[PDB]
Amino acid sequence: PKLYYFNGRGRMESIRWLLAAAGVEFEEEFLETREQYEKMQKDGHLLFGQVPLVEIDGMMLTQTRAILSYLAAKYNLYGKDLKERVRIDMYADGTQDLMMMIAVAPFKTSYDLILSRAKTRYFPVFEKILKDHGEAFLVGNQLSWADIQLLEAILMVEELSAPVLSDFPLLQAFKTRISNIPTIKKFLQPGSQRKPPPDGPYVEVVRIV
Amino acid sequence: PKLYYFNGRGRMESIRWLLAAAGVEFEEEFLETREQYEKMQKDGHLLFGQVPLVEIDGMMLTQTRAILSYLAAKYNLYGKDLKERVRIDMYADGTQDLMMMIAVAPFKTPKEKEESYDLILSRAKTRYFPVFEKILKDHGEAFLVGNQLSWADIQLLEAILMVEELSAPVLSDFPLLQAFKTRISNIPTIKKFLQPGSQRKPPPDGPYVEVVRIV
Repeated sequence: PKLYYFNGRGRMESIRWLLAAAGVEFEEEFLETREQYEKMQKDGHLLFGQVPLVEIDGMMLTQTRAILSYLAAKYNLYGKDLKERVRIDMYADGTQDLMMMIAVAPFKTSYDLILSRAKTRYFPVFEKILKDHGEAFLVGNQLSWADIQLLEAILMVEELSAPVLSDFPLLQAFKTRISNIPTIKKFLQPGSQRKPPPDGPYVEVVRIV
Repeated sequence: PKLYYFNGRGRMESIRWLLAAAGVEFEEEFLETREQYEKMQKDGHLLFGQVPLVEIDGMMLTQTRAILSYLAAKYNLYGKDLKERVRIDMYADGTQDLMMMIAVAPFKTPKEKEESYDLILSRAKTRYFPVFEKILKDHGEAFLVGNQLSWADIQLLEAILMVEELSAPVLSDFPLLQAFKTRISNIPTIKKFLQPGSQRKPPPDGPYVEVVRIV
């Protein structure tokens, strides 16, 4: 893999996460300023003219959720059956939603709502999905790319309001046991590919391209 | 299947299309007003509390893109290999983008409305079509991915008509795509679904906006 995107989280972060959890080493190449983008464009790399771009298996993939489902299947993180995979995809969607609210929030002049939506909407669902089947994992007793989604979502909400999650026991226990999976652990250790929350001129590298 | 959603296009339209093209008969049940939604919610049907809802194979599937990929793979419209599938999925996402610009444009106020439509046109005429034109040119072929009807073809068509309704010319400058329209509109299942007494649903008007602001 060779990921192309900014030196920030955005739309790639969930991909880095999925790679990392797969135990797959990747290289990046940051879009710093304006000219870089216009070059990739006109060298025929960016399909519909927009990043992410992820060079992998000789192909230059380019639309976000497209790439996730290639990865998540290549490296066996989508279930066995369509019924398992649809549960994954469903979960993966909600989280995906939640995060993207956060990811886009810095560009405004919402956070208190994302909190209402996490505390009241998303977490309670995941909490009883874990409760109702007890199990260590979300779908079918195996590490699925949905678990990798939920965790990333948890810490992403946690970064805005750390308490947040106490009320959800099974989830606290989830966070622990999944953070302690070799690949996830290594990806969370201080000197990592993992990227920060959006700050200042992340927002303005991105407005300048 | 039993689709739940409004009596309008929105997020379900692309699902009805995919069902239709599969040669699969479906039943609907329209969300008319406020109370109906709050009932489905608290009877434990809506996972993260939001429609679409599509009852199928004994399961109550509920998040858009999650249902499309169940359908599109059950009824063999995703490729044979991951490399085909990802070409589908990549194409599926662009169209998906284009349409959802249109689908959400009615809920704005007027300057935004025009400024968005005229842009959707720029984006269709200058970004998405020219890409799909040469994908057809370069490989000549009748179909988008691997000489078979894939759910991407079903996506491109729906997108074409959807852009066409705003500005019918639009597409002259894309020969191969015109021909694309003709041949795919003439596939038995697509043909039937386009005949005037159909499940297919109209563009957003006023009312649709209103029912949807009132649930």
